[PDB]
Amino acid sequence: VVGGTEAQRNSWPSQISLQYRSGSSWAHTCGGTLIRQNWVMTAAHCVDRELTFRVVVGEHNLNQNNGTEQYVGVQKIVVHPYWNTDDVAAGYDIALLRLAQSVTLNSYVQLGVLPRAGTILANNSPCYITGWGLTRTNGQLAQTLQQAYLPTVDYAICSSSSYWGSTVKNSMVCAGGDGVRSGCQGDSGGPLHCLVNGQYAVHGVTSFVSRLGCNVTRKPTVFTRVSAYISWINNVIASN
Ligand SMILES: [Ca+2]
Repeated sequence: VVGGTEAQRNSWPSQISLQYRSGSSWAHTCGGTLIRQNWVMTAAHCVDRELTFRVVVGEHNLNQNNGTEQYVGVQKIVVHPYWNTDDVAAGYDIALLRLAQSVTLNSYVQLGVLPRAGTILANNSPCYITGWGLTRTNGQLAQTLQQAYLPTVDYAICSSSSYWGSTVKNSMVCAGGDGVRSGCQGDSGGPLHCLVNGQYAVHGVTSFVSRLGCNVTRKPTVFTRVSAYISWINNVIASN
């Protein structure tokens, strides 16, 4: 997250860290959202490599023991059947992960609230992006969970010429674009939390930023629109 601030330890309890095994060690690659005690929603492109992955819930500082984390392996990865690696601009950047074990819910580990199917937010709705991704374009990962206020840019404006044009589809949400705050590499897969009727719901799975950089004026961070996938999510979780 570029332009962010450190989140309080108990603010975003559905945020997870998706990590891969690197020799004898583990490294953070993406965020994700806990949606059942044994299912995590993340971006399909995060699990494109054939790596060994684990999920860390209750995580705050990637590099020190917080005393609140649970570490669990990944037993099954289900990516959307329509996901194309060579076209993130085509959409369907979403994947479900069932965990080898159910995690324990407490005030650092909670389920994310998903929107009702089809819900679209008003232009410039209040949302926060969270993650451990790069704190600058071509920078390095944050050690502590960051957050940043990222208001939505609706489909008509975000698919206009001056913003992303044709690169964005209506199965996506745009948020940000002020040139200061944004998602960045390592944030992919994580939540866009938006306040709707006094409740925060996870409306976006972070998908991509501009090839020019993370925080680029009029290139908002693009997210998979979770409310376009509610039937797919429920159908996967009911069958697996
Ligand atoms: Ca830690």
